[PDB]
Amino acid sequence: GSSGSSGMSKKPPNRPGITFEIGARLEALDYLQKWYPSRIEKIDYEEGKMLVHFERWSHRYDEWIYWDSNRLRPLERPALRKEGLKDE
Repeated sequence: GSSGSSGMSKKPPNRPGITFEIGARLEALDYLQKWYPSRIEKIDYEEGKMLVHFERWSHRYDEWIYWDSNRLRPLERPALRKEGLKDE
């Protein structure tokens, strides 16, 4: 076996997709092992927990999820300055 999470685990390590930030849009793995969209309301670098909000749950349901839990995935990336978004 091999354990890491030593290189300043706190900060977001080399992750091609997910990015721990304020307002960032990503997905989180709920206790139901289900995948759903979410955002980062706040981030605690002193503790290591970030306030993430879930969309699924109709009623604005937010809960702090350790950014070092490794239970989040890189949600579909947006459109980079899409060419001529509209037509009209």
